[PDB]
Amino acid sequence: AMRQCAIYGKGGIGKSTTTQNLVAALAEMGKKVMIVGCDPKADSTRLILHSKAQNTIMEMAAEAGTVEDLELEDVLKAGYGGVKCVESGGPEPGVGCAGRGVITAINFLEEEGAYEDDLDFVFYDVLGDVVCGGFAMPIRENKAQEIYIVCSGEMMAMYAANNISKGIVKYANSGSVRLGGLICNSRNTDREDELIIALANKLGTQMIHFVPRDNVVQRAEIRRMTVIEYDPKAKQADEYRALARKVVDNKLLVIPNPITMDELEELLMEFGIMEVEDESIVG
Amino acid sequence: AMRQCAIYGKGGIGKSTTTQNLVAALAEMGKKVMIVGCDPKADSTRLILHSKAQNTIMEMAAEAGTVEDLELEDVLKAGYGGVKCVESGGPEPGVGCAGRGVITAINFLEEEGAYEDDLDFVFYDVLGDVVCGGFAMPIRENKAQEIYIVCSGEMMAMYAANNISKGIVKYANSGSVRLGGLICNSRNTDREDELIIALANKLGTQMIHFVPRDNVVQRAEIRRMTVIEYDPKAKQADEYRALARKVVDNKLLVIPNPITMDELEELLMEFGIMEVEDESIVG
Ligand SMILES: Nc1ncnc2c1ncn2[C@@H]1O[C@H](COP(=O)(O)OP(=O)(O)O)[C@@H](O)[C@H]1O
Ligand SMILES: Nc1ncnc2c1ncn2[C@@H]1O[C@H](COP(=O)(O)OP(=O)(O)O)[C@@H](O)[C@H]1O
Ligand SMILES: [Mg+2]
Ligand SMILES: [Mg+2]
Repeated sequence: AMRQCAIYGKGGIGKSTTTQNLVAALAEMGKKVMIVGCDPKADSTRLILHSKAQNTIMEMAAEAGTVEDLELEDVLKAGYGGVKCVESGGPEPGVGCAGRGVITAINFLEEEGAYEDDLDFVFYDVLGDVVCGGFAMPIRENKAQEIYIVCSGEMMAMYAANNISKGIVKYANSGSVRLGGLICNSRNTDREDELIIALANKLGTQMIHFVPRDNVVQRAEIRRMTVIEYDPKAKQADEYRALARKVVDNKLLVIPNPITMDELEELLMEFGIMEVEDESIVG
Repeated sequence: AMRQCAIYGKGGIGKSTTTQNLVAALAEMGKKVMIVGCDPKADSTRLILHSKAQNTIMEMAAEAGTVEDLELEDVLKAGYGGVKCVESGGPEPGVGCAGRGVITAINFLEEEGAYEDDLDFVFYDVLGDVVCGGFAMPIRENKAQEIYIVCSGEMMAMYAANNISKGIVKYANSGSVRLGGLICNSRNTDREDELIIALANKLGTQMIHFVPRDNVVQRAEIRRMTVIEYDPKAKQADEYRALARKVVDNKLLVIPNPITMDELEELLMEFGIMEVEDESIVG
């Protein structure tokens, strides 16, 4: 058995930091994991590979001739803890469809035997600002059974969580794609944990973890590492281990109940997210 | 003559707040303006209309039968300062292409005579996390000659600015689409103004204005108003008037020079954006 998981969320919310650190914690436990980058930014594997980024399937297929000229052992690279890494890539801005590379990448990995019996987890790191084309494919074509949405007390982050949830509902007649949880990636905003717990309850899921805002992330990433590798004794390393334990143990996988913009606005007004005038901890 | 402008930028960066306040300032001067919402969130006109939002062309076409059953006087509503407002809308998450509504909306407005001789400005408020489908259309089909990109010292915001700039370059053989400027929507981060000035210089443009982070925006928006209407004597009202004056007077419209991710990373490292540990003004 393997668990196919996808990390969705708006741009800049912390999908790649969260996914690579969660996966580093799973590898540290002895789990075998593959990360599939499904974001055109294509830096979803750099902290596992100690790299600038990784050459994408779209880029390499173009150099080799066709995608059928590529070998698995060429798009798939191992880094920290033997975690296997691949990047979809996508077309340059203003050309075709930004998500087209995800379709090509996932089909290539399936055909070429990437999904080896002894993988415990696969994580897709997926752009979530639009739910269409290749970005919808993991949900529409039943590739990721467990969706975890990284969000914050930001209206845009919660709107994106609600939109991804609407996509999961749309495809619930087919396949087994479910919402597994919200991950609150802290803005250092007051009552933000309570806000995302409230949003998770309205959607019918849970807040699986509150990830603190910790500068050790910046210090680790300047050195192209996860916090797990950079400073395994950091408080933030234990935060990612807590997230990893709760993902491993999670059994709540639901068809979510998307909410209205009225409900989103009421949540923000309720937890005083818009009336606050400073961070919880200053500094 | 009329100036067709588009406001691009990543999700949550401040496109709709900035556009509606800039446009309110233009109306306050005596300019005739239309806002065209090109973001599926479809709340790009609510502060002009004193409204929850506005019913979208996609929604109304479906109720009327075809888009040819709609009349202009039905998708186009006037609010503060006689500013005319329309929302494209888009398909629900997981259905078709998130940008399809923008194509339908702009073609409808052109056919039905929305672009009246005495308009001074049109502003398209465009989702910028992906540069494809309807979101690329204002650039690909030469609808918005002046692109202004709202950004911040956030890597994701600067990456999005660079991607939009790559889209403008791609279509420079045709039409007259140009980069007009960066608008820095402040995160209250130290040396952020210097960072976006540096990015603008690398791209060959300018930072047309630094918009401060001011809670008066939240107080105005809870009352469904621009700061211009809510408190015309606010410091932030004068900030939007300054932006509006510089847009009116702007003559620098360039084919930008997109930069490498190495250059983006070097900018952030140079201005100490990643090593900072608190906001410029605490509180
Ligand atoms: N918990 C955190 N603490 C500190 N910085 C964080 C945290 N999570 C993410 N970041 C930073 O936020 C930025 C965006 O995160 P990233 O994972 O790249 O977002 P996404 O992949 O969703 O676009 C990066 O600079 C990253 O280091
Ligand atoms: N300069 C600012 N000062 C304070 N709050 C701001 C400012 N600019 C934007 N905001 C707030 O940030 C949020 C996102 O802005 P918005 O314009 O809706 O983003 P976008 O349209 O790019 O998704 C809103 O709550 C808005 O009030
Ligand atoms: Mg990422
Ligand atoms: Mg908006």
